[PDB]
Amino acid sequence: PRYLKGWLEDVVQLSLRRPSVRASRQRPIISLNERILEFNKRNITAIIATYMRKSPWGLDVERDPIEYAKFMERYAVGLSICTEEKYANGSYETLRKIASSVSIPILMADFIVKESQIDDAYNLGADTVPLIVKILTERELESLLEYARSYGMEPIIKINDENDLDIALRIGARFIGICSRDWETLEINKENQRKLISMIPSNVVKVASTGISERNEIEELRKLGVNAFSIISSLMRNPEKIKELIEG
Repeated sequence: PRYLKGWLEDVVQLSLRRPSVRASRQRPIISLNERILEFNKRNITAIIATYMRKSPWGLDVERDPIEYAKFMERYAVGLSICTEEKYANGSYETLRKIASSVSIPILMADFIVKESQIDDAYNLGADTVPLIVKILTERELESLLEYARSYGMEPIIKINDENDLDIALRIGARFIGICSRDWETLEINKENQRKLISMIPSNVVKVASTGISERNEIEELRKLGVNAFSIISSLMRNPEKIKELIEG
């Protein structure tokens, strides 16, 4: 990984030490990026709902992962299951549990820094992983991306600025997540996010991290060409909100 500071450095170093799992996967990969494109042709708003117990920006929810997932299975284009242990209180077992209970695409949300965590995602039933430009070197990014594709996963390349976008395009990204929040400091810049979005080629499947406000952003960003929307806190706090966000 790149040299980092503060919580981000701690979590990366933790992730490098993450014990790998052994399991034999119980389904073929369901493509998240392809289901998003199909939602688009069907005019169905495509929302990625995320299960996340805790976050560095203060989120703190205890709720049943399976009931949450079973509910979300009806509405979400995919589920994002946070599997990071220290800051998110996530776990691999959780992912495993959810992956067996639902038949929609699953993203394993974690700081992927080594190949065994890709092994882990695959074995536990996840369909895809994020790859974060800010934490990985260029070499690591193209290599981990090749590695995940060798399973049949199309990872989502996470970007937070123009340089991130340059790199993601240069490595052959086809599935990009535009973050509003900076990973290092936890600051949100919706303007910069809109700016990045207008710079992405049309044939790239685009997910914007969205939250504060919602609905308004969804119509606006969708017009900017965004394909799907990743939402965390508001849906952890009130799952039935996804219904409203998809419909009028």
